Amino acid sequence: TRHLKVSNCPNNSYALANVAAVSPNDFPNNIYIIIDNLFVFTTRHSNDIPPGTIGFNGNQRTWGGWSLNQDVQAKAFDLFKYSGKQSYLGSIDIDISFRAVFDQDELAKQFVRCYESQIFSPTQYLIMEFQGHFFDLKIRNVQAIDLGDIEPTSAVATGIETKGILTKQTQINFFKGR
Ligand SMILES: *[C@H]1CC(=O)N(CC)C1=O
Ligand SMILES: *[C@H]1CC(=O)N(CC)C1=O
Repeated sequence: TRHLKVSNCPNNSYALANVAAVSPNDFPNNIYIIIDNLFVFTTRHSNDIPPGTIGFNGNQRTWGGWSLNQDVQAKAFDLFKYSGKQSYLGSIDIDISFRAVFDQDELAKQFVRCYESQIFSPTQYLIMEFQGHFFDLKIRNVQAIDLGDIEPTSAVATGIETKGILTKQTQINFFKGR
């Protein structure tokens, strides 16, 4: 369990990849970590981030309710341990809007391309680039499933407690924001 200070990470290599920028000596690269017992992100090493700090873009900070320099608690995250079999995303509904032509199929491809294997949960706020434009994505709801079942046993979830891994078979539903 690490204690890290939140810093802004606007560089597009990170800001568009929806990752938690960490120092190589705080966490290994590309693993799941959970912040403040609620927010799960995939890690990404950065040599330009002070050991003891963790970088997030504006949307991720808004989601966690973290202000700059705010101390935060981070721990390696084990999805199985957390939710057992109901660990994969069967579907995910996203509220999408232009950052401060609507193609559902293309937006979905880009989403899987950029975030496959990442964990998502309702309420999660992230930034995604699509054909030269930046968009704010808010995960509205999720449908967690056990890949072993021919159909979901659980209902569509709206709470941040339900977390699931994005796969190439996850149905992605976008909603032209407001
Ligand atoms: C966050 C992580 C990183 O290395 N950068 C570039 C300076 C960020 O924006
Ligand atoms: C966002 C979109 C994408 O494909 N990447 C890298 C694989 C991003 O960072």
